[PDB]
Amino acid sequence: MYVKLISSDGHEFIVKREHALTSGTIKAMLSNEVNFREIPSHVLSKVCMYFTYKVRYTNSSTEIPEFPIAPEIALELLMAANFLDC
Amino acid sequence: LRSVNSREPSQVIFCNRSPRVVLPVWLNFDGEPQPYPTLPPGTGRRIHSYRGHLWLFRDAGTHDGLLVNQTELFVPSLNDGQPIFANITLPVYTLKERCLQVVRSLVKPENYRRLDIVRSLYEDLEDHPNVQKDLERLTQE
Amino acid sequence: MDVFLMIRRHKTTIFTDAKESSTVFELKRIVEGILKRPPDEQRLYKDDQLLDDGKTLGECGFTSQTARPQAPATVGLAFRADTFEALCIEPFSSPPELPDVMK
Ligand SMILES: Cc1cc(CC(=O)N2C[C@H](O)C[C@H]2C(=O)NCc2ccc(-c3ccccc3)cc2)on1
Repeated sequence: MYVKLISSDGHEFIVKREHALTSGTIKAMLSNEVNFREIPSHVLSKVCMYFTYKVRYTNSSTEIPEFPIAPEIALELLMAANFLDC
Repeated sequence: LRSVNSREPSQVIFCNRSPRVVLPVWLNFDGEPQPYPTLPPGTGRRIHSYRGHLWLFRDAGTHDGLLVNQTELFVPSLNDGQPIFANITLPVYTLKERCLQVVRSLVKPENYRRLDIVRSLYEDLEDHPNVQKDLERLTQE
Repeated sequence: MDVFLMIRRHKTTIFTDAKESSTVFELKRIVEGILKRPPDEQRLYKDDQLLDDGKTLGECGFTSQTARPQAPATVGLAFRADTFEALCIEPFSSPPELPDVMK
C-alpha cells in the first residue's frame, strides 16, 4: 500500500505504491524500500509531488494546471527524471 | 494525413484553457501545417472551418504539444445547430519532458553544451518538439 | 473535495490526500495505519499552531486552493505520550548556486 523512498541525504518519503509505480525504474527497484544514492531531498520531494500530480490529473477534462519547477532545481530534477524514467 | 475538402461550413469555438499562448494549426489538403493567429491564455475565438478538416494546437513560443478535447487532433463534426467546442489544455507532460521545457526556456541553445549533465541529455534538449516531427510520428498509426 | 498533504516529522514525510471535511482525528488514524503508532501518542500542527482533534482539515486551513497535488500543504507531526517531544522538522537539502546561465 505504501512504499518508502529514501534520498541520498537520508530523508524518508512515504508514498502510495501505485503513485510510485509511475516510475518503471522504481517498479523494478522494489519488486518495501528503495535507497536513492544520487537523489537529494529537494529533488525527491518534487518527484513525489509529480507522482501525486500525475495520478491526479491523467485522464481528466477538468482543466489541468502547470506543474511548476523552480530554476534552481531544474537540472537535478532533469537528471532524476531521466533516471527514473517518468 | 490531410483535410477533407468537403466545402460544408462548420463553426467552431477554440477555447484556450491553458497557461500557454496557443498556435492553432490547420492541415492543408496536401498535408502542410498551416499556422493561424495566436490565442492568449484563457481567451476564446469563434471560428469558421468545415466538416472533416484537421486541426492541432501547440505552444506558440516553443511548440510544446497540447490537447484538444483530450486527444491530439481536432476534426469539426456535423454542426445539428450550435458552434463546435474545442477545448485546448495542457497535457500531463512526463516529468522528463517537463524538465526539458523549463531548461530550454532559460538557457540560450548556444550554451547547452556548457551544462554539466550527461551527453544524452544534451541531445534531448536540442530535439525540440515540432509539427513536422509529430506529424511523422502521428502518421504511423 | 480532496486536499493533498505532506505529513512531516523529523526526516519522515508522508504523501497522502484527504477530504476537506475529515477530522484532525481521522488524519491521525491514517498516520497510525502508516507509522504504526496510536492517535494519543501523536500531535498535529499547521505551522506552529497545534490542531484540535474534532476540527476538520478545512477548518484547520487545508483547502483546495491551498493544498494542491503539485504543492501539498505541510502538517507537522509530533510523538510520545508521559511527555511530548517538541515539533521538529529536518529541512530539505539546498539546491546548488545557479549557473550564471539564468536571466
Ligand atoms: C472551400 C474551403 C476553403 C477553405 C480554406 C479555409 O477557408 N479554411 C481552412 C480551415 O478550415 C479554416 C478556414 C479558414 O481559413 N477560415 C477563415 C479563418 C480566419 C481566421 C481564423 C482564426 C483562427 C484562430 C485565431 C484567429 C483567427 C480562423 C478561420 O477550406 N474549404
